[PDB]
Amino acid sequence: GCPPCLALFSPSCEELSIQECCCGW
Repeated sequence: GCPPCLALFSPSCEELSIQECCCGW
């Protein structure tokens, strides 16, 4: 799993998971 970053606290992730917004593959 990709460790959650304190960068995702914004509607820009579209309510994704941490690994999906902070670890896009």
